[PDB]
Amino acid sequence: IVLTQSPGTLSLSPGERATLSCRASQTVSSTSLAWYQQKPGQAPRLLIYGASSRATGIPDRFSGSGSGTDFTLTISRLEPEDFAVYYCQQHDTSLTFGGGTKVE
Amino acid sequence: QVQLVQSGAEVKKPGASVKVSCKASGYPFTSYGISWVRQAPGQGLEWMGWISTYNGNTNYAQKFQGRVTMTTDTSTTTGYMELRRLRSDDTAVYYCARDYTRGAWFGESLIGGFDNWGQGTLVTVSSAS
Amino acid sequence: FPNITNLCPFGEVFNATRFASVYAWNRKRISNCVADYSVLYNSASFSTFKCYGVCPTKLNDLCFTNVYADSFVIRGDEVRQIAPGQTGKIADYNYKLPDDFTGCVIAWNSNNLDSKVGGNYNYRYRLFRKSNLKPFERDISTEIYQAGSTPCNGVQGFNCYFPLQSYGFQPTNGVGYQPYRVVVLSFELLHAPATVCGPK
Ligand SMILES: *[C@@H]1O[C@H](CO[C@@H]2O[C@@H](C)[C@@H](O)[C@@H](O)[C@@H]2O)[C@@H](O[C@@H]2O[C@H](CO)[C@@H](O[C@@H]3O[C@H](CO[C@H]4O[C@H](CO)[C@@H](O)[C@H](O)[C@@H]4O)[C@@H](O)[C@H](O[C@H]4O[C@H](CO)[C@@H](O)[C@H](O)[C@@H]4O)[C@@H]3O)[C@H](O)[C@H]2NC(C)=O)[C@H](O)[C@H]1NC(C)=O
Ligand SMILES: *[C@@H]1O[C@H](CO)[C@@H](O)[C@H](O)[C@H]1NC(C)=O
Repeated sequence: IVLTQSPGTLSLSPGERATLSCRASQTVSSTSLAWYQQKPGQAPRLLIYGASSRATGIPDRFSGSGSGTDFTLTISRLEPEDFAVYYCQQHDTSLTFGGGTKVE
Repeated sequence: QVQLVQSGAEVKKPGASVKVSCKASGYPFTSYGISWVRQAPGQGLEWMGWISTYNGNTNYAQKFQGRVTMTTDTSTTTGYMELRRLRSDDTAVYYCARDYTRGAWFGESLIGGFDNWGQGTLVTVSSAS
Repeated sequence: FPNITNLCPFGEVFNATRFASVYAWNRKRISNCVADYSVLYNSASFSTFKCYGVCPTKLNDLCFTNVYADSFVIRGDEVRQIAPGQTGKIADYNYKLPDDFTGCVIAWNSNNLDSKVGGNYNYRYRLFRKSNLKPFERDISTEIYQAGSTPCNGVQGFNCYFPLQSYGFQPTNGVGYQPYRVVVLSFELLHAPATVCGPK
């Protein structure tokens, strides 16, 4: 299940709402997809698991949902610390990551 | 607090092998599997494989089958990943992460993700001195 | 209490991505571990949590020889059939519990996991059977059921039915028709050394 993400780079000001897309070449179970955040110089951290469930320690401004072949990560407002590269993952078939989206 | 730490950076010749350690604490070691993810400079994340800390069962990404061997020491709660026949394009940071995508005991898929990541071990492969 | 360091794999039983159909329920054996139940009976995520022969708040200091986790998916209205002494299409043809059942039945709503708009027909149950099941008996035969007086010979038709039916699970169904994930923890103590003990 090849995952792709769009846009490659998402240009938004602080305080704006960010929408990050992830698409699958095949249907992905709604419970087998996750989102990660990687800040410059740091290891990735888990933000969302099970498509919509927020991971422990993650701010409530981070949310998401999806089904079928179309999943979305939503950031209700961009904070100074929310400018990072996000990745989508699925483990319905093997385990793969998407290309990654940079928020700038 | 759950913490994962790893070895320092290494420099290897082409054809050589690297064994990257992963020390973990702050949780029941044998309740969670361990995954490894590689990230070459400027690139995205690539899954290498998964190991059960309970029964030793492994699941490797096809690209790394025949090259990567994973082991676990449950007495020192430390994971290891050995990558053989290093190539010049294997230069990357190797991340160790706690796994909750596959059960450690029964091997079935779970609702979760790689919750806790390590610092990342940088491995450079070059013929240069 | 034997010196056991491994913890019981309840997580990977309750947090599994896929559950079995009720006609073909999946049994996982739990042994040689420390069973912490404080994460189950204190969990608000469960809609049903009933125990028979034991109090769930005094289950965290007892030692058992084995614990078996039987997992499957049924619709809301049929959750009441997962109990000792009960009868019905599920109790009689899919999953029967003994009158002296000891253990806990745990269930929760999974409408947002096991349903889709087009209808999730992956889950099935047995509708037709010649006789009732024995306690903890599993029957996954797909042979044609003869309702009438004539032989079917594997062919469907008048008074010849395929024994398994699908659940029409949809996100817009009323609660009684929404999918529930059920895990039954069957406890036993034999004249033997215990292998599953509480956290003490
Ligand atoms: C099935 O998975 C559930 C989700 O697990 C999470 O996601 C997976 C993918 C992994 O990343 C995993 O590591 C994640 O935790 C899992 O739910 C988890 O269950 C544990 C055990 O009960 C919870 O730990 C305790 O939570 C309570 C309640 O926390 C409140 O605040 C959080 C804020 O993050 C909310 O999200 C909660 O809903 C609550 O409102 C804490 O009070 C408690 O702390 C106290 O006890 C500990 C000792 O255990 C002490 O050290 C502390 O000092 C306190 O005295 C724990 O933190 C965990 O929070 C919960 N996850 C989430 C997100 O709530 C579920 O248990 C799994 N099912 C089975 C059978 O395992
Ligand atoms: C306690 O640990 C020892 C090993 O040091 C083991 O031989 C013994 O069987 C354990 N006790 C029980 C009841 O299992």
